[PDB]
Amino acid sequence: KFEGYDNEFP
Amino acid sequence: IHRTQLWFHGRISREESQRLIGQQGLVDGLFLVRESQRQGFVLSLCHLQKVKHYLILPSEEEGRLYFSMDDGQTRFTDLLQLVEFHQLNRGILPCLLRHCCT
Amino acid sequence: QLWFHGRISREESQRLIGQQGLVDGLFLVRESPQGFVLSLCHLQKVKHYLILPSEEEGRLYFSMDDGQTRFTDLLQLVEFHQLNRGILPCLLRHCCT
Repeated sequence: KFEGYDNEFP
Repeated sequence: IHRTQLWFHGRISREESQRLIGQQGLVDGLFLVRESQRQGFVLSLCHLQKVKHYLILPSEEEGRLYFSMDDGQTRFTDLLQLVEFHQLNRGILPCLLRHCCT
Repeated sequence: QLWFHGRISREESQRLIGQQGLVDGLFLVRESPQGFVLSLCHLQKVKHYLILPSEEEGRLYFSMDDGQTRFTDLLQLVEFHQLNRGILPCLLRHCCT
């Protein structure tokens, strides 16, 4: 995750 | 490069991006790209009447610079390639980019 | 597009890629009736990947994995696979003209 963003990847 | 595309909005805040998407009707797939305020970019996308934000960061591999939303696992030479790829392929997104927020 | 070779057979492509030295990453694109073939050299061996068109929700696309990864045209497929391996054993590094 990128904290504060919605990115969701391994 | 990306400054010639109407979906690019430059240095606008997060709250401004949600207001713009609200202005255009909160349709699923409505999206825009904006510059980070603190060389990164943020893709703002509407899905199920909610506005999510996806960080885009640059890196360089042996002289060539690329952009990625998953820390290098999926790479793009520029933002246009990132955008059109995600009009056909979901990738890490919950929906396709279907409508431009001008 | 200099990487595209039109109606060239499977054997002719290997001779051309061979003539240019079997370099790692050397590739070309050729027609297979509505399909295309990406010919790519890796470890001095030439592999061939079928590219097929499909149509969903009105839009036509190309794919090498039956819909898992889609492209509007062959140029987009080529540019994507110059930075991401995908199903390929190496990146597209050098064009066969």
